[PDB]
Amino acid sequence: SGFRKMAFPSGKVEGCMVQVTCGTTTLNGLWLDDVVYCPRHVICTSEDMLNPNYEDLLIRKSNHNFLVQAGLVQLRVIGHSMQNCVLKLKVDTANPKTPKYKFVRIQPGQTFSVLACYNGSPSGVYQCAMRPNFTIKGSFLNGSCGSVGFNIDYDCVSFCYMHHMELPTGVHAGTDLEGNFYGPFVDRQTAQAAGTDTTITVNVLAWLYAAVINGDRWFLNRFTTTLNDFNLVAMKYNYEPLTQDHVDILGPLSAQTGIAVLDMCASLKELLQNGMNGRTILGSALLEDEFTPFDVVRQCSGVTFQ
Amino acid sequence: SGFRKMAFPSGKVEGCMVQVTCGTTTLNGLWLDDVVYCPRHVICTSEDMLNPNYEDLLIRKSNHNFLVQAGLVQLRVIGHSMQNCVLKLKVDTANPKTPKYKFVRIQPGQTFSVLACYNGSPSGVYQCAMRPNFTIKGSFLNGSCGSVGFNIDYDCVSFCYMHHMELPTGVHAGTDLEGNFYGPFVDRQTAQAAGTDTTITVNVLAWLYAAVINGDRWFLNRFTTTLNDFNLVAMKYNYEPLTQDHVDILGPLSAQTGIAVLDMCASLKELLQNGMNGRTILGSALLEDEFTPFDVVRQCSGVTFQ
Ligand SMILES: CC(C)(C)C(=O)[C@H](Oc1ccc(Cl)cc1)n1ccnc1
Ligand SMILES: CC(C)(C)C(=O)[C@H](Oc1ccc(Cl)cc1)n1ccnc1
Repeated sequence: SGFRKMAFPSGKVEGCMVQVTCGTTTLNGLWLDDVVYCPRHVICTSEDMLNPNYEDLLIRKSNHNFLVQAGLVQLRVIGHSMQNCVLKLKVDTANPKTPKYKFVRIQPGQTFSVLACYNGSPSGVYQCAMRPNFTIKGSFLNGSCGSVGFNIDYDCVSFCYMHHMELPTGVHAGTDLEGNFYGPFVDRQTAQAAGTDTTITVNVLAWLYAAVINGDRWFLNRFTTTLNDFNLVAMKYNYEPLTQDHVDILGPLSAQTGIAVLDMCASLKELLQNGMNGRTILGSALLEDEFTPFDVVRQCSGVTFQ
Repeated sequence: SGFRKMAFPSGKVEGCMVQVTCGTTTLNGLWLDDVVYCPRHVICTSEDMLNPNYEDLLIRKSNHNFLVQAGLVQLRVIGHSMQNCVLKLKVDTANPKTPKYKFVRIQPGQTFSVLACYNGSPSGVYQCAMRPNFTIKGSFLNGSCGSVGFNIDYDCVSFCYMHHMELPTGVHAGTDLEGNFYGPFVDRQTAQAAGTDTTITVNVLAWLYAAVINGDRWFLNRFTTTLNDFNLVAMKYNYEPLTQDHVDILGPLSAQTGIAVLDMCASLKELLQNGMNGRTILGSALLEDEFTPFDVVRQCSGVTFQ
């Protein structure tokens, strides 16, 4: 019993972290097979970041300008290229610790673990979600760029995020491993602001199921609702509209607990309209939205990984 | 910027997890050098757990009754002994992945990371604290016993917890790596209940400093207090008494922010008496107490680990 914000074990990703230095800038890279992936802004000065022309800046860089270090051992760079907002640095040695892996582009609402690193060295691991506004709420200091987010299924690491930017409001933006930003963000220091931080309704419902499984049931009520009635309340509270697809995804948790999805929606509706009245659910005083249905099933059943 | 509940990278501990089976019971063990540590209740049936005589049950077990498996490879058990509530299974092969390590017995209020495992395989990592009542609030299912808690300083893993028991109220009890339970708990299925779950005041204050560092400052007020006046309020709210030692430990965070410790105490006092008024601090609607002062400094400065 018990339900915690849980990250994937980080060891398979730790073995892939390197330090990348270009001129005066040091950040992290991800070493998989014979390629190191890192943010293209490694080539910028702080001055450059206001209005960088990456293609032009890159002309002045050769393979030997990209210093790649794995622990205390230097890697030899034999080629480099820009793909969208990442650089791919070809090295002469395949990472002997390369796990089975895939590159995935996730949808808003999906969760993942972040291995925060500095100077190629892991500092901590924590769980995030891709927000509906395409930011993430991370913990990233200067030097953390190039840290990655990932999910694991058994023995395969699916990398879904590389960290690039902090907005002036303290939230975070980044790319998939093909170098395409999530949402509308760019690797320039400009006036870009995040849109509404909508609550991920299907995840809140999953977490309410987790609460019931783990003994917290005070919020269950005598009511039901419909998708359309619930969504009229979801809209008022800046919740994502709940779809039939979301209902179907909650099916297994509905079956395990015997609580119909629309009944749980009615419990959530009452929580939104009435608040918590100073009570808690799974040690939280707000409605948690960074557990997916699959996260809840995984943690409540004990799924492990090679 | 940003502040997250962050666990240590788990790779060094992943390399130490094995599966231990004795008769019909399977749980996790920790393999360091040529010794595997695991809970002594591996030798019990579910029936035995009501009133086990461990010394007597152990008589019926030989080295070959302890099946130890590291991934898909079996380890040879050449000796075994009971030390308090753990078994030490001597194996004929030193773990080649043994990190630098220490065994530490932590104080209530100190935090640590847990690598939850099943069948010797890591499932997730999360952050915990030793509560003032000597429980921890974890996420542990059947088969998770033998999962460990730990801290890392650079390249050395300090193991501080091994999981043994779930109380009927859903909180968790366990031992240090010498096999001594934290608090008054025992490895028997009996009526043992946890005492008051007191809030770790020094950790709440550390987290309020983290909030200020990261931009959340609405709760700063015009007031100050004294230790004795604050503690009269701490007592009413089931907070641990704040000592001069705690004040001294907060010194660095006080210096970084320029907010005197007793001023932050006065802010906390107002939060306790008035509540949050529906506001949040670092994405929380309650006062978080599972970050230590050292955790806050570490995460706010970017300390990494070999
Ligand atoms: C943007 C998205 C995810 C909808 C997309 O178009 C996706 O392409 C990828 C992009 C980045 C990676 Cl890392 C992986 C796939 N896709 C291709 C074919 N069907 C879907
Ligand atoms: C119980 C405690 C922590 C106060 C204690 O007595 C401690 O002993 C240990 C016990 C378990 C481990 Cl894992 C490590 C040390 N100690 C010895 C000498 N001074 C302090």
